[PDB]
Amino acid sequence: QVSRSQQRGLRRVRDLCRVLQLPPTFEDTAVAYYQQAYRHSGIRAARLQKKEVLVGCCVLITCRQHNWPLTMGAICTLLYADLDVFSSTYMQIVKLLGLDVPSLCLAELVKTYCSSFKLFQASPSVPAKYVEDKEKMLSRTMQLVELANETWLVTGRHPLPVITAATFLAWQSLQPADRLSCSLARFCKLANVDLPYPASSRLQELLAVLLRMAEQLAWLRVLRLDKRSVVKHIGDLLQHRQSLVRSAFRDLLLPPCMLKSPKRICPVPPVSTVTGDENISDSEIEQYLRTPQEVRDFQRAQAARQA
Amino acid sequence: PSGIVPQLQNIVSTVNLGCKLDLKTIALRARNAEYNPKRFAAVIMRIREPRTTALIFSSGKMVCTGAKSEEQSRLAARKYARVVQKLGFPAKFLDFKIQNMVGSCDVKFPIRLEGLVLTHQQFSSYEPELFPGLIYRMIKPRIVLLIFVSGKVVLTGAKVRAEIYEAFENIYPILKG
DNA sequence: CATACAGAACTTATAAGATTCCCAAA
DNA sequence: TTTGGGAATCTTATAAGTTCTGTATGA
Ligand SMILES: [Mg+2]
Ligand SMILES: [Mg+2]
Repeated sequence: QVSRSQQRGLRRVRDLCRVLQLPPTFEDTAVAYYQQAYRHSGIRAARLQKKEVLVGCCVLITCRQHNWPLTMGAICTLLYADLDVFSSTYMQIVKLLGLDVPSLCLAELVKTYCSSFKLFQASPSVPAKYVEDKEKMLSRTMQLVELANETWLVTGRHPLPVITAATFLAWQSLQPADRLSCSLARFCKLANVDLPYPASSRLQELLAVLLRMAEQLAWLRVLRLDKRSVVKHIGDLLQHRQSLVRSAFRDLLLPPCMLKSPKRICPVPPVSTVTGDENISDSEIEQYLRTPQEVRDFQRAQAARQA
Repeated sequence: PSGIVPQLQNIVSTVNLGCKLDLKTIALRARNAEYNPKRFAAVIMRIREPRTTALIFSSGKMVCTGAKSEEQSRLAARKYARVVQKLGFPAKFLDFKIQNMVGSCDVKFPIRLEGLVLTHQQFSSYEPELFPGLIYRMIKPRIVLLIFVSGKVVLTGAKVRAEIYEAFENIYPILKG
């Protein structure tokens, strides 16, 4: 009695779970969500592309409930799906099934993403001086991501570029004498990970926050540190991050989109005297009409447009 | 009250001109008409005052966008009707109706969107992987609000100006507290 | 070959209508 | 097959912030 397009959908759900190497209990939850989804007319009668992304949606909802750090972009890459089609289908099905879906777990994403960075062993592309301890890396990156969240750098942004910037800063700060000459682009390349476009901005924001924190400590404030010289004091700054963040807010610390120069415009006044019932003169309308000469010049121009 | 009045940014209205229209004739004989029937079925028309855009269909139905007040929207829709009349069509002004109203303002303090999505979960949708704003679906009045970390708020879906004011007054203590 | 700036996609509401697409009962 | 019921495509406006193009200017 179960439809064919439904059977194909349920099979696709199980295959995606298996490919993603998800714990065994997730497959059953995701299958149940697709079945619950198919009971609604708008889903049953869904088109070719929405039917395909629906599989991914049900797997992502299941992952989000278990704090499995699967991003929307990563699921769309796997499925060769359009992010926007996935985006509208996800929002629709959550609303439809009346679910409260937990947000992406950042701590879980740091552990997973950071572990994929190929920096824990020396190779032709990774010199021995650039090799870092996995646990030291994860621990420092997690502290910098928590600092980014606390200092308004995470809210409204893509989460992965924050972790890229924080990983780089964690790595550099663990051996600063030899790693400050290496750029964010070179770091991603040796770690064999793609460079997200916003990672550069997140990096500069994170270095700016670490400088504001450095100003709360007398012995660091007298050093007149810059974005380059602050890197070797990151270990110290993270050790007292709770105290220094409390101190920095006490003395201005706002989301980066707020710290912008005010815009100068002359149409700010909203005063209008329009009633909607005023006379419409003939002269006011005639300016929107072509003259017989304009009509004739235009007609001639369109009479030669073909052959 | 907050002491903050949301500013109207856009008004969408509709009107029936009560007669069938030849869009090729309008596109040819008007200066302010854009018509690409392979891209979109309607004539796109623009008037300078009130600065607006209209979508004129062969059925005689019209959509008027861009006005900053309901009065400006009515005045503009009436001017488009008059342009159609002078082009030779027996145009009327039937069933003028405001379809949508967009308001905007600033609470001038930052918003922890990650906290608001937890406390007001049943109304909130916040997915930073997709869009920077929290989508707040207020039930009374039936208004969608887009809430940004900056404290800037977009209010939309209103049929009357009072629903924009009512929704912002309801949201302000939620954002303040 | 640096970076800098413009423009547009994403999100929300909303109407218009031809046309496609996908499922349902008859 | 025929009809019906939806949802989507194209387009218009507008605020908001982020992401990511495509282009252009001083070396
Ligand atoms: Mg419509
Ligand atoms: Mg904008």
